[PDB]
Amino acid sequence: MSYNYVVTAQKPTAVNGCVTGHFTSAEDLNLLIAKNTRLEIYVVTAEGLRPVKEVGMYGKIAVMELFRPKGESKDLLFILTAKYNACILEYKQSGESIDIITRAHGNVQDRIGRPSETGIIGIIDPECRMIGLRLYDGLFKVIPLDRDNKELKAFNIRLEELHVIDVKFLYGCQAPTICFVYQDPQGRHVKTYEVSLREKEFNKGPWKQENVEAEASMVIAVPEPFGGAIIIGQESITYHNGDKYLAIAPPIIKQSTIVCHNRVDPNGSRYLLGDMEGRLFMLLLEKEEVTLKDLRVELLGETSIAECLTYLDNGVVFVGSRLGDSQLVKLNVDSNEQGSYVVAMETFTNLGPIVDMCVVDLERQGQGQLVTCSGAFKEGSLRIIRNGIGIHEHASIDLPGIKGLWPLRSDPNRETDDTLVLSFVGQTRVLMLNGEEVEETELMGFVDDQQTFFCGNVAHQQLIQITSASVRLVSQEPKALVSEWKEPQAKNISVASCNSSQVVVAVGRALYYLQIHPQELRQISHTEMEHEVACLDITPLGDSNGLSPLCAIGLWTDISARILKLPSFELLHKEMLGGEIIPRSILMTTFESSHYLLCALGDGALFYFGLNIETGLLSDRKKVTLGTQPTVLRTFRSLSTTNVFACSDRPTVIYSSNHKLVFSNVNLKEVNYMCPLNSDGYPDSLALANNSTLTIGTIDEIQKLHIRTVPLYESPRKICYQEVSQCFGVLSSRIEVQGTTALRPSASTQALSSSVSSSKLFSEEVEVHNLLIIDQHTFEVLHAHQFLQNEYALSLVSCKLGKDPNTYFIVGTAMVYPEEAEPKQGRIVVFQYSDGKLQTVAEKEVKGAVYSMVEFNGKLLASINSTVRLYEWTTEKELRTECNHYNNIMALYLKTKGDFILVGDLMRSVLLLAYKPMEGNFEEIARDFNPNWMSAVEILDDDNFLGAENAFNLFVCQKDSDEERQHLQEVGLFHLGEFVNVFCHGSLVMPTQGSVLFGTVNGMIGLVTSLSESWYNLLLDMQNRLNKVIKSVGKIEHSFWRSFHTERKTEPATGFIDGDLIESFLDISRPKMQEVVANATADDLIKVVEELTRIH
Amino acid sequence: MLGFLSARQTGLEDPLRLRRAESTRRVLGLELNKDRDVERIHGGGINTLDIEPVEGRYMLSGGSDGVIVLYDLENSSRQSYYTCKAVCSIGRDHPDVHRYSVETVQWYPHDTGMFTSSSFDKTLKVWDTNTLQTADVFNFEETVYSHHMSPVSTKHCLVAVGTRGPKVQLCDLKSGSCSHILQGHRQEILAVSWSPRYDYILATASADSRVKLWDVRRASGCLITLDQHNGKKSQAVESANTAHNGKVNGLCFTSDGLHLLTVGTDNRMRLWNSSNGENTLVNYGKVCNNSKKGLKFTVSCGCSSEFVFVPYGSTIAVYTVYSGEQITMLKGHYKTVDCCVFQSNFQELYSGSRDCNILAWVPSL
Amino acid sequence: KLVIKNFRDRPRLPDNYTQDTWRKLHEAVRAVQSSTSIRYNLEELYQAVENLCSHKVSPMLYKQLRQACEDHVQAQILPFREDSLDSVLFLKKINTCWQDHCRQMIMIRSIFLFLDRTYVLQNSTLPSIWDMGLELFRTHIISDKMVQSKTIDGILLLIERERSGEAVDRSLLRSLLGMLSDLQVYKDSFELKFLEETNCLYAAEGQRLMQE
Repeated sequence: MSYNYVVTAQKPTAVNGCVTGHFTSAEDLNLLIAKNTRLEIYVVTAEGLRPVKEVGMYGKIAVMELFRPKGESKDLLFILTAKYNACILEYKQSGESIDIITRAHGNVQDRIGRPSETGIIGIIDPECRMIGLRLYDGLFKVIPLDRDNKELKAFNIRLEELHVIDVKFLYGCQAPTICFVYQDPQGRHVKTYEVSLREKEFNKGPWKQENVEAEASMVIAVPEPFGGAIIIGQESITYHNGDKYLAIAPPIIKQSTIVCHNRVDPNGSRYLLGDMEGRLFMLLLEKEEVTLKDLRVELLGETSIAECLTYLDNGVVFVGSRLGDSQLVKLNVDSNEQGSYVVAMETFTNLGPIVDMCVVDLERQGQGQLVTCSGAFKEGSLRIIRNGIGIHEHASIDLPGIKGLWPLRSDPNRETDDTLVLSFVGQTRVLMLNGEEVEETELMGFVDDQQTFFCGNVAHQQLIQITSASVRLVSQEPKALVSEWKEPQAKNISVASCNSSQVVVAVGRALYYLQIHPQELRQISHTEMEHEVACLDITPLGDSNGLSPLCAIGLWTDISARILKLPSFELLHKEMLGGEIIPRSILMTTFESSHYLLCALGDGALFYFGLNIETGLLSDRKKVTLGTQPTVLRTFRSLSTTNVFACSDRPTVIYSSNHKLVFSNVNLKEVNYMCPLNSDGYPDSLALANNSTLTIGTIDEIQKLHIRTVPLYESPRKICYQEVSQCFGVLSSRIEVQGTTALRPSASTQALSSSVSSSKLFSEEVEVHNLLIIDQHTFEVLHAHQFLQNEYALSLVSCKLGKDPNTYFIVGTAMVYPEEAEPKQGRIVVFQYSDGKLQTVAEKEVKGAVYSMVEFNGKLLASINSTVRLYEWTTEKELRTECNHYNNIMALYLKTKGDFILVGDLMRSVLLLAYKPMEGNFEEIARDFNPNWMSAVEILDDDNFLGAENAFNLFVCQKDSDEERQHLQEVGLFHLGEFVNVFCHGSLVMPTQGSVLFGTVNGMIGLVTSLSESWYNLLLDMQNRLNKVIKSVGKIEHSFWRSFHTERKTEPATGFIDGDLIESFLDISRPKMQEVVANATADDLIKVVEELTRIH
Repeated sequence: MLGFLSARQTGLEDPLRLRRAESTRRVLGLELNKDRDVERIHGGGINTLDIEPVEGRYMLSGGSDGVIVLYDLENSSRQSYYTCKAVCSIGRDHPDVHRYSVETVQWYPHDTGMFTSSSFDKTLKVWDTNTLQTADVFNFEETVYSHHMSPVSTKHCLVAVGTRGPKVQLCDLKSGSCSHILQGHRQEILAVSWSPRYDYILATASADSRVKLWDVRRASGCLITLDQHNGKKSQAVESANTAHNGKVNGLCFTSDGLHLLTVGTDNRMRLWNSSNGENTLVNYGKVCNNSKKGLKFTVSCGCSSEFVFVPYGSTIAVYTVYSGEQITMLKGHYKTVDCCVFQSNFQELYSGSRDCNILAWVPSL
Repeated sequence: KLVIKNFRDRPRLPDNYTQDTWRKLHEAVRAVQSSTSIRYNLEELYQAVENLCSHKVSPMLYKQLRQACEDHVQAQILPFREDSLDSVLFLKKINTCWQDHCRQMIMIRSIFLFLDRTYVLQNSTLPSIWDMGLELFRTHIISDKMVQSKTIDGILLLIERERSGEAVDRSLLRSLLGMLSDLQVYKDSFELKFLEETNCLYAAEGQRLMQE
């Protein structure tokens, strides 16, 4: 039995359903958004949205609709998980606590039945007597509501029509009336029935059936004043009421099929409609006193590819998009000079359908940095995910040569820091923060013409400045000097570390410990340290009133960290750091009441010892390497806690999570210095400084994913990183209509250089594929190479083959024609990129489509339609066959480790194809004989082959241990809940052996890792206990939610640990933690789950 | 088909769309395979086949000579071409072999460990897949054309057994009691079948041209008595409501369980509604059959449009259930075909004939 | 990214800072090489290196460091070019001439730690100040044929004494064979000769002892 850990790095960001209504309370206006499993409730304030809750339903939310029964003060909510769990959620706020109480829950799955073609359609009676579901073809499951169903005891009502396109409840009928569009061999026919609960069977419809357009694909139940139902289609919008019939065929909507509708007015005088192309129409109903006069369709403008849109108020229409960004637009009453009444107000970042992604160590760090090809036809774009404590840079400044930053309360009355003190080589400049406006002032008392080692507010309403010549004390008002301690023999000061009431300066070998007193710097003591002092700090600790009884020092010759008691400079403890590299910045700080002495060597290595404040005994000597350049440890406060910022070439934050320090990268190229700048214009900021610029921006309270976006305006398909050329290879695929012309300026049409593939091998709207070359710094498409007419580039891999040194972009294409069903003619082009040019190095016509390709020990391993032939790169530079393999249905996915090959068949689901080099022929080591339709497949270890089938599941094939050894054993089973598009080894962080990121179609980026059996058993026990403790949103048993589910098979999840469920252990109060750990102590398990959380 | 792959990839179409469209494409391209074989072991014809419900791996077959082979359809070899080797077999040397033709072999539902069979020796034996020993044997007073176990019932384990007497027998594989009988037919009962949807709805076809659905819980006759003209030629039920003009010798509920396909010796199929017994007037053309016992046939699962594979003389006919069109006519046999069974997992069809062969049809490309 | 510019930019940071400051280190480098106590103090010198790295003079500063070490190692070859010494004493002479270069070149690294790790580490073409030291020592001292000859013939001649049962300075051998390995000439220059000579002796000993 294998053991694995599945955790969700990025929560899904595709909006498959969104409703509006008074859910939180009567006067509210909520905007619920049904991301794949997340249920992000919102409130529509006068501006934007105010998120109020985000509950993860244990289900793929397939139907969402708000209904208000009789007697309910606020709208309930009905949710139908795609596994057919139905729950009537109700919002209930109790002060701070927000709980989505489940009024009634139940399962509405029929044991046997064809899942309907169009998908689950769940509708509610407008008067709220029943909830009509159409799950399986032929049946129409009705849920009563007049009775109080605490289990949703639905009852099937048989349907005589087997292919129902869309069904809606009509408005203003004394009996609940459905009005659906079904297809029978004579065409499509609207029809109506009168549902009747007492009879549990339909009756004759209020207005008999009628013929509808050949592609009438939607229904819109207009409200009470008109009644009847509108029926949209490809080219017509027929309004029906039984005796009225007003049908129009507008010319604009012919271009692209309409897919989503919504009602603007409560009387349904105006309707919104969005189509696949992304347009946003507006259907207007004209009334007569009432009846309906005429229909008009107006093109409001353009938005994201609208899957589901709602009207909130004041033209604020939320265009929820599965493919693009979930926009939020304003409907101007008048044109925007472009004929578009729509102006995009906001935008919600959405990692759309992740077609494929590659992990790259861009910027040459130790940090993984995903690059996903999210999006679709018009919203195709590259997302660059890189987690961290990013810098929301508020204000960037050009100031080369900065060499130190400090904040100053230049006004004693003011609480926040109104002045920032830079310090350049051999001088000093003072910067005044007056709002976001920032001007340089002159602080009288601060010598401008010397470098500064420290300057800050101290006790008794006074500043201080420690130049390279003299410690200076400045009266904060009227800003003139009061005391100037100088080295008695007039030598330059080499080090200095001040605090609220103590100053210690190390001149060469000798120290001088000054105590600040009102308008008096009193040199209390001094000493002559043996070897030249390197760095030191006197940061206060414990609860002393700014009186630190310790002064940690680091010395040059005998590399060592010490702790000298003050004021006597008694050597309480000495510690030999070792090595040939001196300490450079030594810091004393507190972390959740656990003291530390972080000493950083000059080579980048960092030490942290557990300091005993009273006795100064360093224990728990630990070492961590954070960079290469010398480090500078500066403290700073974030959200009522003090962290440490390790300025280097790899700026690293140090904070203590649960009494264990965490060293987190900061998403910045470089940070030489820093200072916590809490200004009026930038409250609670960090004035990060580098070689050329000065930056300000609040640091992430908690680290998070940061998503750049490079729009292409054409759907990408595959991606590969060619390190030597420093560029990505992206297979865009734009749409052309007619010759042929582009419908919009895409990246392939906006490239610096382009070229059309002139190939002699082979001699509405079409797709004109390309192979973009994207610079990996500017993300500007360097070269856009267009493929032949009617050619689809399915595969792309960057590798160097054979023995030659050149690295090649290799694309496996496949000619497509409408007449055939499976492609016949393809080719494997071998491109080379050089000097801003993309040359065709080779070409190899094949006898089928080239689905997936993977370099195999320097030998290309294509996959023509149902065969896996291992080409060879001949010294003549033309691919030459070596050996084929034909025993497949269709080999779509290939992954390699060493010499083994894992082939993801279309439906036979695996084939551990192994290459015997001594013989030169493939040998099927094993296969799994289940009919698991694959989506993407990946290899973890020698005997762990992860696979992701199309029913939203995961499984792990384990090579077992006679002929039964040829059977791959499925040991792990887990209902992920997303359609996995791509796997790729890697991670996003610099306990769990292995790490396999994987995208999805909803934007989720999970992360699969292996586990030791001991932690597997421990975490499985934890998972069961948490299930017993935590209460889910819909009372959906977690064991059921993760049960490996397919239409023909259903098994409990095994060999997989739900990462999110374990991580929820962090966010449950202590008494329920004790419950969960009723039988090992709670803190130990908090530590364990933290070690798990570290991976993603 | 790359269009479907891209559509699934970008989440446009549900994965269900590609799955069902590809299954339909494969079934439309169905053809005999010389890249696969099933070993010849039956002395006489093959009367029945039943791929196991779960995992679709093993496969029984009731030879007309009383031998119950138990194949293994998984290509355990390494070559593209292979033959489905017969794992076990209830040979004539077996002490408890069936003395005469075995005409129904069915796996015990929800449990592949056991399987059942019945023969003209007036016996129904409950076989243990592992040790191949009769767990229970029920001896009837008359032959047994066909029997069927509920593929959906987790509650009961009754076994409708259509003997050549006029009375349907219900045998209980739990504590033995064949006492329960369903009276109301007038002649032999050539084909019975439980409802895949409802636990207790049993549809029994007879040789007097009547198809009746029985609620076996009810002990006062049948719910419905199917009638060709939907009551147009209304006549009280004493000599009326005949679902065919000759013997009706085959039943097969559609996969959803919403419709009861019947084929009879008058050379017609009829897709009857399974809830009220109203013929839906699907034409199907003229289907040729002349067998004088249970004609087996099955209906595809997991395809866009449900197909039905009916033995048609010496050929398998592939009709579309809900439109009646004739997709094609699989043509590879040398005698009349007695039973074809659909392998839902991979859209493969195994059709035992009277010429001792079991031809495995598979899709092309 | 609200860029801000509302400043007055009066000053000029360096007066004549790079030329004078290097001459400060140049004496410090000169003083360190000759083992004379440093009149100036390391923190001023280190922070001086820091500032010179701000002005982007790291390349020129790197070169001018080379002339300092280049012109001292060469000053040490000439005493070894006098052949008034036997083999054993010579090895201690060169070995000390290597141990000092390690002690010194560590010190020159400590002062120049910033330059070594900021500028040089990124410039993968250039070698660190440490490997810089070995390169200077290898080519300008050990690569000397006369020193290499009388050195490897030194170490070899002691091992032959050691093989014949004598007691030799193992520590001295360890440093030299450490010295050659660090300079990487151990394999090419000494390993072949040692294996060659060792083959001879035991081959002679083998046939000699067989009949005895």
